[PDB]
This record gives sequence, structure tokens and C-alpha cells, in this order.
Amino acid sequence: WKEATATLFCASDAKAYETEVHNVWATHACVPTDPNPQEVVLENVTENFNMWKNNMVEQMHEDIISLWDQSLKPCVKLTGGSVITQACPKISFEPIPIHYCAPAGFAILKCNDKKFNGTGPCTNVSTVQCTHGIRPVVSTQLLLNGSLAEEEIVIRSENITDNAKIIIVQLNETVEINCTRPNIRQAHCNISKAKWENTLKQIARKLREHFKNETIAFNQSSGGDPEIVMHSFNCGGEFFYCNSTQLFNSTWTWNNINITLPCRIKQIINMWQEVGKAMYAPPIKGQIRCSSNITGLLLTRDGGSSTNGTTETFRPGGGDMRDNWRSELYKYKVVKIE
Amino acid sequence: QVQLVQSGAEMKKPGASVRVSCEASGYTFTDYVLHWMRQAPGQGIEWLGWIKPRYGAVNYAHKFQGRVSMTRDTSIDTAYLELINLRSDDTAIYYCARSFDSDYEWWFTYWGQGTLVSVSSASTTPPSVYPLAPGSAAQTNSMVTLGCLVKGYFPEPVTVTWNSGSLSSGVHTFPAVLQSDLYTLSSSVTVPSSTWPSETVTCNVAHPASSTKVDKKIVPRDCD
Amino acid sequence: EIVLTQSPGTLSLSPGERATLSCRASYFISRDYLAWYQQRPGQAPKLLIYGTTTRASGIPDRFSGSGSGTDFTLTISRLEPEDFAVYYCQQYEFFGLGTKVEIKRTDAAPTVSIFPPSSEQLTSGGASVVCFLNNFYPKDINVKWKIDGSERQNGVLNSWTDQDSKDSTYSMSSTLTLTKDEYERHNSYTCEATHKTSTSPIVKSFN
Ligand SMILES: *[C@@H]1O[C@H](CO)[C@@H](O[C@@H]2O[C@H](CO)[C@@H](O[C@@H]3O[C@H](CO)[C@@H](O)[C@H](O)[C@@H]3O)[C@H](O)[C@H]2NC(C)=O)[C@H](O)[C@H]1NC(C)=O
Ligand SMILES: *[C@@H]1O[C@H](CO)[C@@H](O)[C@H](O)[C@H]1NC(C)=O
Ligand SMILES: *[C@@H]1O[C@H](CO)[C@@H](O)[C@H](O)[C@H]1NC(C)=O
Ligand SMILES: *[C@@H]1O[C@H](CO)[C@@H](O)[C@H](O)[C@H]1NC(C)=O
Ligand SMILES: *[C@@H]1O[C@H](CO)[C@@H](O)[C@H](O)[C@H]1NC(C)=O
Ligand SMILES: *[C@@H]1O[C@H](CO)[C@@H](O)[C@H](O)[C@H]1NC(C)=O
Ligand SMILES: *[C@@H]1O[C@H](CO)[C@@H](O)[C@H](O)[C@H]1NC(C)=O
Ligand SMILES: *[C@@H]1O[C@H](CO)[C@@H](O)[C@H](O)[C@H]1NC(C)=O
Repeated sequence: WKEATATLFCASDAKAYETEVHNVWATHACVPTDPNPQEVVLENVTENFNMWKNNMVEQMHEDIISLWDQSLKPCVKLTGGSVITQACPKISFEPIPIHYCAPAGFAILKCNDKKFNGTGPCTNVSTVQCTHGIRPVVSTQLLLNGSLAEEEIVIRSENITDNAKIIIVQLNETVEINCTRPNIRQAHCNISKAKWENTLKQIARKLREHFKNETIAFNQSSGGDPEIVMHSFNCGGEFFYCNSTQLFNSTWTWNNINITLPCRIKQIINMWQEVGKAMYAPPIKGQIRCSSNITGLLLTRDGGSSTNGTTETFRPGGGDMRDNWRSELYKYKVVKIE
Repeated sequence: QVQLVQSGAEMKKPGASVRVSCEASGYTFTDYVLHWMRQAPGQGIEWLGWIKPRYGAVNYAHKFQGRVSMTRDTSIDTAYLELINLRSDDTAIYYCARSFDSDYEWWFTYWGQGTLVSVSSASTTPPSVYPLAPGSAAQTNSMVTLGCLVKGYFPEPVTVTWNSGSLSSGVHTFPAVLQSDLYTLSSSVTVPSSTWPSETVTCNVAHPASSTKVDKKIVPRDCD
Repeated sequence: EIVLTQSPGTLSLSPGERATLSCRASYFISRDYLAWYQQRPGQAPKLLIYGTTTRASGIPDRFSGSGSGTDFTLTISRLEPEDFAVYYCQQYEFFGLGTKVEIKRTDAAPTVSIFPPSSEQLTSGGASVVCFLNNFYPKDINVKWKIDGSERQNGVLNSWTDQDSKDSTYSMSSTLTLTKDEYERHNSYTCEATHKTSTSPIVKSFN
């Protein structure tokens, strides 16, 4: 019973006849998926898991860095006294599922408790050879094309009373978000206003389960780099930055129409992988369209002593994409075999 | 060696804005949360918020929303705090600080040297210096207490010595007091009655901020 | 929200004695994180204890920590002179209001003395009357101003010193500032100091 560092390998069903860059990377760097994957239930162990100290995330992070570093073609790169210009053709970009697999002598433990809060003992444990397929969606504020909670919404935090620790919300029902750059940089995303608010009611109640009978407010981002103040994501190689203010402007107490978010495709970005900026070429022409599933949220709670109203306010944060991967790797740990 | 070096003291008028800097060294700047705190005269320590310098995420105390802006320059590993709508009760010593530990980021081993921020409608104003000698009819004891009143100056500090420091017995220097957006303090000295007025006793006041250096000889006074 | 109540507000102990500082939370705050800090005059606070019990580097052996997870105690097994300073407890963004540890000395009576306004200030339109309360202990003391027999409370500003490094006493200043117009109406000004020695205030006056 121990978290030991093995070098994982990846597996995928990448298609050689696809131009999408994830396929090329996983084709060269991964092997095909097990056609008949075997899962083994264990002796009713209470093994401790700690999604916040899970070495898989660093390894997965490196993979996406490698993928991004050999697939994406920024026109200019600014990194510590260096600025590198290269050809920057448009790519075909649509994430594919990647499985992480333990090498010989190791295994992956899987937590199957439906209400696992992210840290602590798991009572329904199983062993697997590889993870489920995880789409490596790089985004902020909203997690797209991820995994759903199977029964109820789950709130996960390394320590929820420490306001400096990020909070990961995992939904149990997808909310579809439709973003289009209509057939050059003005674009928009639609989300059901009613479905988002009905979702907010349950999120607020779940958050309220620790902060008992307090009024819960969702409010817009307080500041930071463009990467974290807007909902950012990659759709077809273009970097969308959507004003999410209209999503996080409501209050919920012990008690259809679309929201269209104004977005812009930016050529100049601050890099998530490393401190620096990158410049990409202007958007393609033609209709740009991506439909994603909102599956979770990243929230930060304002700290400090209480002024008047019982109100706790949460604003989206994020930026360190290790937490994006964590939102998917929380149920796994790598172990050496007896 | 982690070190945080802040900019020097500032004087500002009410309604203005102030910028305080915090220079980091000895570590990977983006790896640790940076917090901002302040300590008002005679009050407790107040946390304003923190910034995570990697992406500039911030968290502002309830009472300072709309008043504070926190930013950083990662190319020179320096963080900056901007405060707007200054008012009288923003007068305080400001500190940036970080924890030595990355799991719990509130074990404050490393602190800046502090920045004094004085907020007043007044500009730099020299003190009036008045001698305190006993009253004509003051009773004479074996010892005599003399004083110097240093009223209405800005900013701090002042220094006081007695007979230009050759007497380093019997000196008391008192904390400054607020009275009209300016500071006031006083100093007492106790000497034997047999040695004054027969020999000289002088308070030496120095107010570097106004290039002031004053000597005041204490002689008994006859009311005019 | 965590509310941290520190006690006492002021701790008066002789050097060499053991100090016990209290921090009481308004609900259960665990044993994992609560920390104590030291602050000396003119310096930033200094971290003393973290995780309830673990001394950092350079912290003296005489500091030991304990606590139930709601209430915590800092023990200074034998106070040295340099340990007399202000002490805070803290967890996350929440701080106690501090405890001052000070030196107990003999009940020295003040050498209270009063000084009338200088003629220069009267010529300037102002009139400050100054009373010094020198070399007293303990810190608690009361000063009363009187003008021509009528008690005056408004317009008096008082300032206490820190403990004297050589003789371990405290001193206090009292300044009465009036306008020349009001000051020049009344005749008798009196400063009354009350200390446990002289039951009834020590009175100094001028006309
Ligand atoms: C992470 O550290 C926190 C400390 O901030 C530990 O949290 C503490 O957990 C207990 C049990 O859930 C909480 O008890 C209850 O909390 C509410 C909050 O107001 C209080 O009103 C109740 O009366 C009761 O005390 C406790 O508040 C909470 N926080 C503190 C400061 O004690 C948490 O267990 C730690 N987790 C890990 C994995 O280390
Ligand atoms: C998660 O489980 C641990 C196990 O003790 C518990 O301490 C912690 O409070 C739980 N978190 C929430 C949000 O309930
Ligand atoms: C989603 O969560 C809510 C409460 O968190 C629960 O009532 C609902 O049944 C869940 N939906 C599904 C499909 O499990
Ligand atoms: C998004 O587009 C898909 C496909 O056209 C559609 O099925 C879905 O209802 C749309 N949802 C929203 C919220 O626009
Ligand atoms: C969205 O736009 C409004 C005004 O156009 C602005 O006030 C708000 O701050 C923006 N939201 C974000 C998250 O930038
Ligand atoms: C903020 O919330 C109010 C109340 O729901 C709404 O009327 C207003 O349009 C919202 N504005 C923004 C910018 O979110
Ligand atoms: C959001 O925060 C601002 C100030 O930070 C406040 O004025 C506003 O009422 C808040 N609204 C909500 C819905 O939290
Ligand atoms: C999510 O998957 C859909 C599949 O049609 C794709 O169009 C969309 O671009 C994906 N979203 C992200 C953020 O990768």
C-alpha cells in the first residue's frame, strides 16, 4: 500500500488517417487500447487517496506539454530572454481520449465510491491496467468534455476552509455550451440560462453543506491575466476568450433563453505551460463552431473576516492546468505489486 | 536566501492612491503565494488579500474590494500593491510576506522590511519647539524635571538628546500623538537642582525630514 | 469565520518565570495549523511556532506549544529579558488581538511634575499645559485635569511610553491644549495623578 513513481505509458485508438494533432502524437507516442480490458474488485479496502498529491498529474501534464510543444505552431515564443519565430500554419485540432497504463509490476487503483470527496479513504476499490479515456481539454473557469459525477454533484478541495486552495466542482449532468465564430474575431457562446441557474441551485446547496445556512453568491472574477478572467479554450486551433460575467452574477439563499457570451479570438496570449507570451496567426475564414459539454467548475472563495452579510462569494479561478487533469485523475493512484 | 525588499516610506493626502513594492529574491518567485498585510498604530494586523504571481489570481479582503489592486512583474520578480481612495484610517506600516512551506502557505518566515504610509491633508511641516521649565512659584525639590514639547510636525521621526548627549542618564522619549493630521511628542529629563541653573541644560531636537536641528537652553523663567 | 481570543491582553511576569499565553477559538479549528508569532517594537512579527507544536529554526527551547485544536497555549518555560514583546496567534487570515509580555518591578511612585504653557505658545494663540508622570509601575494609572476648580475632560491627549530598558519603569505624558481666548479666562490649573502609593492623587498646580 503505497504511491510509487512508475513511468506510465499512454494508450489510445488514434487513427492514422486523421490530420488532428492529438492523433499524430498518440500514434507515435502511445499504443492501442486493450480490446477486452479487465477490472478487478479488491478486498474492501479503505485505501487513502489524495487527488492533490497524485503523481499521475505531473506525468499527464508533461504529455500535454510535449503534445502542445510539437503540434502547435505559434508564430512567436517569448521565454526568458529568447523569442523564437517559426512558420505557424493552421492545424486541425480536436482532443482524443488518452488512457494511462501502468508498466509491468505496477497497477492503477481506482476509487469507485460515488461520493468520494477527493481526499481520504475509499471503500469501493478496484484495480485496472489503464485509466478510462480522458479528453485533455485545456480551459479555464469551465471544464469541457470531461467526466460527470455518476450520482450527485461532488465538491473537492485540498482543504475547503483554506481560502487559498482552489475548489473543484464536479457536475453530475452536462450543460451544453455552444460557441461559434460566425462566417473576424467577434464570436459568441450560448448556454441555457434556466438550465445553468437550476444547476447553480444544486451547486450552492452542495457548497452550503460545509458553510451551513450561509447565503452563497456567485460573482465575476476579481482580476488576473486574461487567461483566468475570461472563459478560455481552444476551438479548432483558435483561442476563444469569453466574457463569463453573465454566468457568475447571482445570489442563492436557503431557499430556453440563452446567455450569449461575447468572445474574442486573441492572437496574443500568455502561455499556460510556461511564463511567457505567444502570437498566433489571425483566425481562419469560414464558420468556426465547437459544441462542448460543461462538466465542472473551478472556484476560489474570498477570504477575510465578515463585514455584514452572511454571504460567501466564489469567483472562477484556475490557470494551473494540473488542476484540470486532477479533476479527472482524482480516482486513481499508482501502486507497486506485493 | 529568500529576501523581500520594499520601497521607502510615503506621504499622501486623503483621496489619493499609493503604490507599494515588494522585491523577491532567493527563490522561484512563481512558486509561493504572496500575502499583503498592514499594521495600523495600536491596532492589530490586517490581511488585505493575496496574489498568486503565476497568473495573477487575486483574493481581496471584503473591506478592501474596490479599494485595492494587486499586480506583479514576473520579469523582475517584483510585486506591487495599489491602493485608491485613501482616507485617514489607512495610515499604517505595510508588509508583504510569504510562507516557507508550500502545503500551508501561511507560516510567515519571510517578511519585507515594511513601508510606512502616512495619509494626511498636511504637507511636510516643521515642528514648533517649546521649553518646559518649572513655573515661577513651582515648588523646588532636590531634583528638577524639565521637558521639551515638540508640536505639530510631519512626518515622523524626531530625535531628542540632553546637553547634546553628554548626559545619558535620566532621559525619557514619549510616543507621538495625532491632533490635527500632524504629530506631537514631548521629552523629559531629570537633573539635580544643585547643578541647574548653575550649569547649562539644553534639549537637542533633530527633525531630519525638515532639516531641523534646535538647541533649547533651560533657564528658570520670570513671567514677563 | 474563526474568532481568536488571546489572553491576557497584557501579561505581567517577573523575568525567569514561565509564561502561559491563551488563544481561544469560537469553534473547533483543529490542531494542524495554528501558529504563534513574536513582534518586537519596530520590527515585523516573527514566526515562533507552527502546526501547534513544532518550533522553527532558531526558536529557543523555552518556547513550547500545546493545544486541544480549539484552545491553544504557548509556554515560555523561563522568560528571558529579550522575550518581553507582543505575541499573536493566527490560523489562515485570522489573527488574535495580541498579548504583551512585560517586566514586573517594584511599585515605584511617580515623580509627577507639571509645567505651565510657555509664553511663546501664548503669543502664538495656543496654550498647552503639560504634565509628566515619570517612573511608575504598574502600567495602569489615572490622570485628572482641573481648570479653576471645574473638572476638564475635553481637549486632553495622553501618550504612554514603553518600558524603560534600564530601570524597568513606565512614563506617560499629558498635554492640555486650548486656544488663547479660552485659556486666558481661568486661573488655576491642576494635574492630579493617581497611583497605589498616594491613595488620593498627587496634585501639582499653578495659577
Ligand atoms: C483541513 O483543515 C481544516 C481546518 O481549516 C480542517 O477543517 C475542520 O473540519 C472540521 C470537521 O469538518 C470542522 O468542524 C466544524 O466546522 C464549522 C465551520 O464553521 C464549525 O462551525 C463547526 O462548529 C465545526 O467546528 C472545522 O470547522 C474545520 N475547520 C477548522 C478550522 O477546524 C480539515 O479537517 C482539514 N482537512 C484535512 C484533510 O487535513
Ligand atoms: C473529506 O473527507 C475527509 C476525511 O476525514 C474529511 O476530513 C473532510 O472534511 C471531507 N471534506 C468535506 C468537504 O466534507
Ligand atoms: C444530480 O445531483 C442531484 C443533487 O446533487 C440529484 O438530486 C440528481 O438526482 C442527480 N442526477 C443524476 C442524473 O444522478
Ligand atoms: C448546442 O448545439 C447542439 C447541436 O446543434 C444542440 O443539440 C444543443 O441543443 C445546443 N445547445 C445549446 C445550449 O445551444
Ligand atoms: C464583461 O464585459 C463587461 C462590460 O462589457 C465588463 O464590465 C465585465 O468586467 C466583463 N467581464 C469579464 C469577466 O471580463
Ligand atoms: C447582474 O445581475 C443582475 C441581476 O440578475 C442582472 O440584472 C444584470 O444584468 C447582471 N449583469 C451582469 C453584467 O452580469
Ligand atoms: C459582486 O461583487 C461586487 C463587489 O465586489 C458587489 O458590489 C456585487 O454586489 C456582487 N454581486 C454578486 C451577485 O455577488
Ligand atoms: C468538445 O468535443 C466536441 C466534439 O464535437 C468538439 O467539437 C469541441 O471542440 C470540444 N471542446 C473542446 C473545448 O475541446
